[PDB]
Amino acid sequence: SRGIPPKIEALPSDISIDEGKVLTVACAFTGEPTPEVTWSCGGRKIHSQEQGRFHIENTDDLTTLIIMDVQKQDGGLYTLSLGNEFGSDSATVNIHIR
Amino acid sequence: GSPPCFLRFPRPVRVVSGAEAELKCVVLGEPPPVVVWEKGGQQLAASERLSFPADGAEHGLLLTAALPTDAGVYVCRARNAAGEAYAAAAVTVLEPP
Repeated sequence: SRGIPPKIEALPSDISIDEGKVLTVACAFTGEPTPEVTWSCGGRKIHSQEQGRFHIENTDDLTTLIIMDVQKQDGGLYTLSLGNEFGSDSATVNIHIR
Repeated sequence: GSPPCFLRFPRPVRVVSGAEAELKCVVLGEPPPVVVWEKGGQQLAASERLSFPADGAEHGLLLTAALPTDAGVYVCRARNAAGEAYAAAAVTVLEPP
């Protein structure tokens, strides 16, 4: 069996959310072995802490980023980056706070 | 009450130019989320060959005949009082030689 480099499938270019609300963005991907998922904003990794507002759920072919109680300072350019033993991929989405 | 989320995420479609293409997703949240579809940063409007059939949680984007000017990344945006959820899928349209 053969490795497959990670490949992000569709990620939106721009998304918007009202202050104080929950935002969810889901993104599919492929790659073998299963790629490690990193979400980052302004070049700085997002840490999925169970005691906080940022939560990341990853499966074999899906990542979901959930931001609860969205603050004005949560806005910015978010990068999803994937890595396995055969390569990497990245895509950015611009998250706007209303 | 409960923000939007995807029970079933929209999958990529690869189609021959002139043939039918559909994206399907299943969206949960309370109250039931309103769903709209976007391309090129703009909300898509229904047309002669683009429609947006929905049956409860099941929301779809249907191109009766998919042409090369329809290829690209479609975004599904679900919305209710608690929040918004976004998911994308590529429609690829293949032109015969």
